[PDB]
Amino acid sequence: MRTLLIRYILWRNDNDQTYYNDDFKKLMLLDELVDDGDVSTLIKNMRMTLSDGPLLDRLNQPVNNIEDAKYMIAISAKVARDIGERSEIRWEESFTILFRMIETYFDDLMIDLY
Amino acid sequence: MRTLLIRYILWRNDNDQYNDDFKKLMLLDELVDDGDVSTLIKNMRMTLSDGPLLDRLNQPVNNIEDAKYMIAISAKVARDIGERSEIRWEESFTILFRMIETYFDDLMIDLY
Repeated sequence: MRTLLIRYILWRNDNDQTYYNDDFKKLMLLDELVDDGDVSTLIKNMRMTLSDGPLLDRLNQPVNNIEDAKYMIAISAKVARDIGERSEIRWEESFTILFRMIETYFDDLMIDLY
Repeated sequence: MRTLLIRYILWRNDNDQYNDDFKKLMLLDELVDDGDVSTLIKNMRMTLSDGPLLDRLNQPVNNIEDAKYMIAISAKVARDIGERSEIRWEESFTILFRMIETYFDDLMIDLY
């Protein structure tokens, strides 16, 4: 699940068809869980501060259920999409936090998605 | 370069499936002796951890050739450890990129 998620988020950032996988379609359905106004706000702040800081702060918030985890995947995905490929983000730091929160739900997320 | 490298190492581990980019990166494999990888894999298995890999990656990088080796050692370990291996790859990337980040520009030039 770790690999698939790293791959999906990076793909959401550059949208390189060379690195596309069919398991991304199911993950993309989680986008409905995130309001675009929240993303707009988050992106604006990232740009305001010239950092991944605001993203990392959002990812550092508690995950108490699978729906919380699904949201975190989707917020990462939409931020990755909207921030642009030129964006010099140390993605591994975001993955560190994301997986620290969602890791436990991997098995159940695998079930819920496939 | 960060993205390409994350993609290459993960691909080396398990085959997602193809571009020219990975071909150039694969040429760096000659820099790493397979006996060193065999040893590293053996230790990882002995300890049931990425610990030995992380220890290798935490060693100093003083030139581009040092950086090229680190990419290749990561690649061959990724290959030889197997897909089933529950490795927190992001921790390896954290250390790898902490060492090699400065060389990204020159590595981009040297490879393409």
